[PDB]
Amino acid sequence: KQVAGTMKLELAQYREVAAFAQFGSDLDAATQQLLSRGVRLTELLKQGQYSPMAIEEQVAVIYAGVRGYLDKLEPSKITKFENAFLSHVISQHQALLGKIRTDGKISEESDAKLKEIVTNFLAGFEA
Amino acid sequence: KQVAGTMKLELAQYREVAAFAQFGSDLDAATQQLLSRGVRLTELLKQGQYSPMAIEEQVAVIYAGVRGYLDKLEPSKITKFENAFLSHVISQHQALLGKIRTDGKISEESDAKLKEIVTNFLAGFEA
Amino acid sequence: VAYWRQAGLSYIRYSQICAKAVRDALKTEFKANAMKTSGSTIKIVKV
Amino acid sequence: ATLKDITRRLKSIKNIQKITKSMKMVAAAKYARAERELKPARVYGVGSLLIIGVSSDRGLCGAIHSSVAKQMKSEAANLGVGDKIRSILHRTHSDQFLVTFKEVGRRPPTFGDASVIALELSIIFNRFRSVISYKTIDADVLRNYQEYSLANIIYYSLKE
Amino acid sequence: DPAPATTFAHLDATTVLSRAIAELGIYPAVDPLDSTSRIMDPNIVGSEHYDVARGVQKILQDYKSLQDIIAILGMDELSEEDKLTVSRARKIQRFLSQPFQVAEVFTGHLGKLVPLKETIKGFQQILAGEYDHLPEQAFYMVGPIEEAVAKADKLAE
Amino acid sequence: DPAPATTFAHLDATTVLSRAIAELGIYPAVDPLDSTSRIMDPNIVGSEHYDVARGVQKILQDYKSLQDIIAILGMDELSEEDKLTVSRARKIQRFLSQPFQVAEVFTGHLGKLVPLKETIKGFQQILAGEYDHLPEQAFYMVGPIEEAVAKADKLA
Amino acid sequence: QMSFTFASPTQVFFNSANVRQVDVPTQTGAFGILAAHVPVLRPGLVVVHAEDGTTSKYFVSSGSVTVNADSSVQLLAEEAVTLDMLDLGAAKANLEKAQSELLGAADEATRAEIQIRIEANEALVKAL
Ligand SMILES: [Cl-]
Ligand code: NA
Repeated sequence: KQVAGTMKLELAQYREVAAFAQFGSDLDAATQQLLSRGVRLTELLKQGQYSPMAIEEQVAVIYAGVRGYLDKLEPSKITKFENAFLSHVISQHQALLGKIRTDGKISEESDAKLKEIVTNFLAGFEA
Repeated sequence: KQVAGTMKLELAQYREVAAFAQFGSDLDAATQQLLSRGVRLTELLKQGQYSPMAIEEQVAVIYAGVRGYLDKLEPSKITKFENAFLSHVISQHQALLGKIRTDGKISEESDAKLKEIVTNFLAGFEA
Repeated sequence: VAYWRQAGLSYIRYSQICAKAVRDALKTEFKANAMKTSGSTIKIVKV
Repeated sequence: ATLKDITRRLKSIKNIQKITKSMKMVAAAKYARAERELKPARVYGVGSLLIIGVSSDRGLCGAIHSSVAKQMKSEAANLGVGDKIRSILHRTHSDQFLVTFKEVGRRPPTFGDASVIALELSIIFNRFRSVISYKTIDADVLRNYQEYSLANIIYYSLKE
Repeated sequence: DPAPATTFAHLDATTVLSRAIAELGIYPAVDPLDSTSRIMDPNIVGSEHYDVARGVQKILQDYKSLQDIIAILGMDELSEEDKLTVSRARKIQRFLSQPFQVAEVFTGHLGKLVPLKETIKGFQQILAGEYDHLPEQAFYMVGPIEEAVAKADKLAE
Repeated sequence: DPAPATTFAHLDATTVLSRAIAELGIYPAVDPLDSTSRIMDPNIVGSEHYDVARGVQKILQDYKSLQDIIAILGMDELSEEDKLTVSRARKIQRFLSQPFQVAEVFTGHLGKLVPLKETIKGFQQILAGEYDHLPEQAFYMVGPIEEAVAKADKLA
Repeated sequence: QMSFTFASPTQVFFNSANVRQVDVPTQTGAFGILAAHVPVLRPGLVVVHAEDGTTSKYFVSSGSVTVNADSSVQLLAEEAVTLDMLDLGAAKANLEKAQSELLGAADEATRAEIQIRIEANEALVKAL
């Protein structure tokens, strides 16, 4: 509910605005941000089959997109980011994923841990 | 019958050209005359509900469009222009409407008399 | 070097002022060219 | 699929057929006065004889804008006049700009347009062929001969 | 369809919803160029109300015709008068949207009730061009016109 | 239509032909975006196969979405990014064509039977952009990707 | 003889025509370009001595003039006009407005813009 609270409506407006400005005209910073955000949220919601994800692992990967860490990266590398990010949190941070599974929420402690993890992870990917 | 035949022809000249009214800009004076005049005449066809007019009141309003006294007026302000103009010519110039109904046309005397009432009201209204 | 230079102005500026002086001094009839030509249609943009 | 959908498509494309018909008519009008001012400026330009690209603001004219944009990145990778020059070629070479220009192509391009370009301190342009086709001594005396002839080469690329 | 077609005549006011509008996130997905009422008259609801309601319908109806033309031929072919009415129309579409209290579980936004006085003033100002400087998405999914101004500053960072 | 519509369910692979594709000269006139198989699976066919298949269907579907704009104005009015996908997609569409042994009388060309290794490899090279410089009709009615290079050299 | 050319952005006057001599102004003096001559303009008169009798008179504001090894010339002018289409009364009034705006303005860049216009208009009244 936290990470995908206003995601359903925002993605509907993204497809409206993206389809509207197909022509290569100049636009303000607020609408190009919506396009920049909406493209990379769509790449997160891509998913293969015969491997369904647990609620906490879904919450982890949606965090990166919705809180804005993916915005500067290229659209084509978002699926690569997600796989590397998901396998990393499965490896080391089982306490954090476990704490979201036990509680059923993102605490301000867990928010601060994810904030530290994704920012340091992003700097590695961008280089 | 005098003003209707003239108006009908000019609207036909407009309706062909009107599809590229907005998409034109660098248009010649032939089509710009038809596009300007046609938008003016269309706005004179607009009318309020529950206020049906006498024939002498209609022909005066159409005549203003046909002889082209409203050609430089802003197209958006024609419906409001007409509503005040109608109240003015009914209130003050009650004898003038008697001439059009008696004579069965807009005579040379009425032409000149109505010409003064439009051009002065036009400069006063648009300010 | 030059009175028009030193301050900073180049020959293309010298040419634009001289050419405008000729078009400004005409006998009406031939200004149809001078109104069409010599326009400032270009807009300056920079980042 | 639906009748309501197909009636909407006919409604729009009917207007576009008339608008496209109008725009070739306006293009033919500008083509007339562009051709009649060509041969006076052509002998002037040929008699006269940093990457600059020349086209216009207005689109809907085939690959006039993209042709000059393709040869700029060619000259840039080895080693702009028009709003469509920016929209296409800018974000890729955003740190390689001196100046960019707007409001061109609509009106006839004058000599005063070439001066304003030169004042702000090879050249790429589309040379005309036919209705269908196109194709992409003192020390200080030479100083002023350079700057005026520079405005003539920029003016030659504008009229072509 | 015979069922809804027959129902119209039995009604004093009609609120027609569209899948086309809901598809774009615009909730409530009311068609502004299809919903009607008997009381929409300058003698009943006043001329200031009436003239704004028709102004909203005009700018939306004029925009509806353009949409299909400017999808192919591009935005830059429009007049400066047209692309003014295009930008205003798109903001007006978004300011017609509203987060309901009963729909809080779908939107993710707090429910808002907008009084009639602040509704009319909101669409008055957008028609006149008082928020042409402000961006597009600030009008989407907010209660009164004041929230658009506040949300516009939030979208700066 | 109820007859074909019901038949889909009773099948493991569907080769859907097209008149639109047939009129443009592409034979066999298969729709690459309307034909499916239940073994199109990276576990069955291998991950290299699957990626090259879905990559071809992506660039074909991207080209299909532009067809309203290309029909009116043309290929020249698109952006440089959009024209590059169109040029590859059209080269793919023609490389999807092939001369059949049973249809030698109709075509004129000698019949070809391309092995699975060179089928993947050919479309894999085209997606990467190793033949953006080559023309379109060089890929039309050829067996392996080698014949597309050989046909292009004779033209120049 | 000489392959003489003389044109402007708007109009063209001559194009490889057989002319005897063409006097043209410059920044330093005024060269008379005869057919025999060795390998920057100023506001002044361009006198064109034709092959037979008559001598027409033009005016040129600014630009450049070229003299090649072979007998060929191309005089380039931004605004070239004849004495038939030049007003004297306005040229005096323009010279007053320029000298007016000189005695007042103090900016170092602007005085150049005024003093060029004074020179250009003073060259017109010399002819007119
Ligand atoms: Cl009211
Ligand atoms: Na095949």
